[PDB]
Amino acid sequence: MDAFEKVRTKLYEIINVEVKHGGFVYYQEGCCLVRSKDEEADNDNYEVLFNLEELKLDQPFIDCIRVAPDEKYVAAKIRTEDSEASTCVIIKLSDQPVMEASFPNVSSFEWVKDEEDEDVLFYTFQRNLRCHDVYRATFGDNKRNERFYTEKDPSYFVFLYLTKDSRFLTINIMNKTTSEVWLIDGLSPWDPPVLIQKRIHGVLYYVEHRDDELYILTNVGEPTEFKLMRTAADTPAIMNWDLFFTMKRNTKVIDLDMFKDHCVLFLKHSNLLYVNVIGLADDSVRSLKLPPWACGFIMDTNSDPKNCPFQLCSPIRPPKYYTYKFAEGKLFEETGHEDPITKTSRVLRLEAKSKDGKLVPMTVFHKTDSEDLQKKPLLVHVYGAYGMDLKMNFRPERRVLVDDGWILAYCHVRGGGELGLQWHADGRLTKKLNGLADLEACIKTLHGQGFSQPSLTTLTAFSAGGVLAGALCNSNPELVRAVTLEAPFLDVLNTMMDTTLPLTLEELEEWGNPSSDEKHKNYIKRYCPYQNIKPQHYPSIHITAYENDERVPLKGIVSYTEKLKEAIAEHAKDTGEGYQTPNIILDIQPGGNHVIEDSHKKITAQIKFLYEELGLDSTSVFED
Repeated sequence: MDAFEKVRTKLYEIINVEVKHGGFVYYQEGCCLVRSKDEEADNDNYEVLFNLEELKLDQPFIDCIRVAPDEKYVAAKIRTEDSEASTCVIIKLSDQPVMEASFPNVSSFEWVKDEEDEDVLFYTFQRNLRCHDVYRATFGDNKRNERFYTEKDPSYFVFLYLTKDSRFLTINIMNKTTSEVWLIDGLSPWDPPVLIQKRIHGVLYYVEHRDDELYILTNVGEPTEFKLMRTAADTPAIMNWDLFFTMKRNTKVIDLDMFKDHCVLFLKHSNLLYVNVIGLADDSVRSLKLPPWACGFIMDTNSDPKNCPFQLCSPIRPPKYYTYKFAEGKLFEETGHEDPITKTSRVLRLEAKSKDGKLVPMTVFHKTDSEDLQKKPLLVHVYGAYGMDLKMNFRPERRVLVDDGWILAYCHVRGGGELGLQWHADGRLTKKLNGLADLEACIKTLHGQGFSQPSLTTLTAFSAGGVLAGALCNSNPELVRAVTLEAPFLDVLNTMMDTTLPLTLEELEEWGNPSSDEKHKNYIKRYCPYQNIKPQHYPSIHITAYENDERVPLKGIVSYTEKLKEAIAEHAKDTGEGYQTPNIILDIQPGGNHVIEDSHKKITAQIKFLYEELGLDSTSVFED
């Protein structure tokens, strides 16, 4: 399971942390862990549990909260900004909440309802970035900790997960391609763990339990195909797994909600998304009727044993709440609370014809009442690397564009994982030219199909997406008028061969090692924007660069801006007489973005830059 909801959550702007357990809602209200009633009376009525200063950290916030079944203790992950370490703090919930422990560097942790009626904490951390340990901490008779597992492979992550029925605690040793799951008896955690199946290189599997039967999500036999399997808890060996549900090729399992008698499975195939309820005992398999305007889920990894809440969203419509009303027959729209985004939107799944003849899916969607004769500005998105899908979350800075007539395009080029591993195998450093072979063809297919013209075509990118952005500026700059870049990545070769002190763990497997390979010099020099900067006419650029960033060198892009200005000046000096030099802006912003306001006002700086290079008046009336 590649981008699974439990995997990606343990794999821009801050997110809230709000765990509801036992009639109380745990969160921080001013760097101070509190607990309020199930439905808050006032925004000020809450019980103070732990103040975050008592750790002497800089800008600490809650990462996740896990509550003991007895509620006698609460574990919280304290993680700060502009740092790398964290701390899992444990507070005793008595008539005077006090801290009794604080373990650092803890990745994941879960509580275990113990047969001896004692809250048992399981947690995991790395010893000198070398390998993971799993301990057991109790706080009643002060049994201290107990290492009972030690994964010895540094290349393997280790995360804990509790089955919804709390029957088993899964110790999940994981790799990008290989996994291995152990089981802790939820009815006696002190028993040694049980290995389900020794890892098999290439075989991923994730284990959920229901009623004495282990339901196992795996791609055994074929990595491109995922599938659900069952086995008895007494016989969990791989030779005892029977197929139970078959998924299409290259589907993306993005969540699995196990229930007392069925199993809900949230999937994504191509750009289409599906959810279907699978009967455990019976053969019930019904695929729910999804609305066409939806382009992505918003999952909440907390659910009751008889209802399946989920949430649909697109880059234009705010998230809409849903639930498989289990005992009934699935409700949807909460009350009548709905936005008329659908009244005029045009969510269109389209395909592009790349130069090497492969269908490239791209999602375009705009107002339908917009008269057809005129053409409105087009803003396309791209990433096409790391196997990541292009994010379809709701962005308020995009609704205001479509409301003003804009045309939005989401180009899911190769390098991403929309069409599976096959899509990600292509568009990597050895074949990144395919990423351009799709991004260029996507824009051309839009123009050929009469959507917008290069005078009104723009694009935005982000970090790794800036590679295909700057390359297109040196490949075919006649297709774009303006470009906005957010912490972009331009001189890939002058960052990698210049191996002063870059960690570069996964970047080698994505962008090949150029400092010790000839083939990893020729091909990377073909598309690296810094190496194909030729003095020509360019689109306008607005870079909202962050000074404090380790994935993006400030030198690597500040040097790109000046070299870009020297290149256009040489092209200017050649034909400097009405050439109209493009405006190139670099808005250096210090530190990671602290509040929602600064990022949402750099939004305004990006939108105003686009409306300047096109001159489309100004419609910036909106909330935040």
